[PDB]
Amino acid sequence: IKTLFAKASYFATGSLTPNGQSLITSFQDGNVYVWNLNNFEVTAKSEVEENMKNQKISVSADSSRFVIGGSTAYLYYCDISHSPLCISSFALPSGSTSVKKIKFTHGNYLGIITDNQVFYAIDSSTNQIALEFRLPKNKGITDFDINPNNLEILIVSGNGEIFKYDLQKLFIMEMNQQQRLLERGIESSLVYNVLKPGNQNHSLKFESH
Amino acid sequence: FLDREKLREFLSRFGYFPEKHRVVVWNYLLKLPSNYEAFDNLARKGLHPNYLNLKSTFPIQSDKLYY
Amino acid sequence: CGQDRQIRLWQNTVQSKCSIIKAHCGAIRSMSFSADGGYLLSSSDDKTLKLWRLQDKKFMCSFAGHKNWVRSGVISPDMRLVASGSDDKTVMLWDLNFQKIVSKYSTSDHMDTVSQVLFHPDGTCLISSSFDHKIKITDIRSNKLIQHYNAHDAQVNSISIHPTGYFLASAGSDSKIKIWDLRQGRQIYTLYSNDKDITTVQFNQSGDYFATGGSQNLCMVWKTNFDQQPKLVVNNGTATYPSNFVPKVEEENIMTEAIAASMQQIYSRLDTMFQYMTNLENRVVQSEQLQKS
Repeated sequence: IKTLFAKASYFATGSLTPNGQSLITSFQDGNVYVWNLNNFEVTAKSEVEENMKNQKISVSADSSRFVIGGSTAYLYYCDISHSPLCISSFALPSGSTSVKKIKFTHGNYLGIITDNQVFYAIDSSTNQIALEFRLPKNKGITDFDINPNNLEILIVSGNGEIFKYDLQKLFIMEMNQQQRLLERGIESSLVYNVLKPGNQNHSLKFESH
Repeated sequence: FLDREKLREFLSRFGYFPEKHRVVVWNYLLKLPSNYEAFDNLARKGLHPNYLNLKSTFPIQSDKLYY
Repeated sequence: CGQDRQIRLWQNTVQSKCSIIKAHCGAIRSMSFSADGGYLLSSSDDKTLKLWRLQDKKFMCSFAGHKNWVRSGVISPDMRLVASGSDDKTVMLWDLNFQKIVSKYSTSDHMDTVSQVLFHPDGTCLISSSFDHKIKITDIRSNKLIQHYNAHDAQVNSISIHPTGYFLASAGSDSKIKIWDLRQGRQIYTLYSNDKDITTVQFNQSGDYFATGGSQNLCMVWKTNFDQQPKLVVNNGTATYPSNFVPKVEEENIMTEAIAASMQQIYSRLDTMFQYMTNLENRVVQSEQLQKS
């Protein structure tokens, strides 16, 4: 159908919307923009401060929401109900160094692989982490597969084990646990570590319609 | 060709004019008499001491142009 | 209608039994027939709306008020008038047995090859979009807009309207599909769509209907079971742009070339001034040579 391209900003990423349709792409610049995928039109444009190498854009099936990863230790989150589509950015739980892979699931959630090899499940309604995943020293955790209805999962670990799990079932441990602590009144923004929206100085803010 | 008004505009729109025509454009505009007799009687008398001499103050090294 | 240069008039319903009746020279766009249809209009490739008397020779009428095409050709009820889209991004309103233009809509804003033009049930308030992502609903003679029915960000759009005139079935070359409720002016919603680059939404002639055409290949047979202000911004808006344009435009053209060209003629004549010089003044040029020696 089309070959989207640029004169110089090099391309890092983009994706399509599985239960609707709109194409979002980005440059090394961190510039995240939306295409009229069928007219080769940039209808939405951004210029950003946070340049990111090897960034990827996670696109929701109903793309009201988008997420950006990359070589720097940041995560950016979009919400079309607000302007700019990318309204804010925030820094990551201590120890994150960069983000290798981010993918959306059915609820308001994304799987995350960082280059500290810790995997995370982030709840974008608040922009906080629900699940935290760790393995033994190298060995390790290398990649993931999330199957949305139950989040059936294929995990490949550097430890050689092929998993064998459903995130939907693992969430039980951070449904329970948290709900027991909710009887005491524990705050999710701390439990998850909500990542606070920051300055304009490192944002990927993006206007889009 | 000639007419101050035509020339005024011609010299503005074309811009300037070429050299082979200096005689007509100028002579018309400047009312020259083409008083060749008067001129020739200036041309031939002999040595003229005021300007023998020109390269000393205006050293353009052309022995035909200073002439 | 196809890249026929003719229209194939297939026999009734089923079983091939028909032939070729010549039209023009190329692709034919959507046809419509008058109520009674003594005439069968087709938007044949002479960029005209050809009237066609059931089956006949010659032509009955054929008129081209358009510059570059007929992208639709639809006859209105209780009206002499037909209207159509084109690639000149205008919409034409013509009386076909009169072969005259009653009115025109022009850039009513369209970008490229205009898609199907539809009508109010009474053959008024015509509907058009093109490659540009917007449907305009505009009336006849009183070629005024009621709203911008923003369309798909499609390579090209497409449309049919529910027979009651209530629903704009917005289709197009991309595979998102959406339905508009004209009684409200809202988009009802974007449909699930599920792989449908619908080229037509031609409706069942009465009632619950289709959205077909596209990549899915199979005819998408639907029985839709649902089926039983911004214009003031346009008001200058865009109203003065076309005149805001105009001054300066000719001044440039004239000052550029009309003048530069007419100023060529200065040397065309001055080139010979020497012809007089040699015969104007030359008696002096000449006398001097002797008088000098």
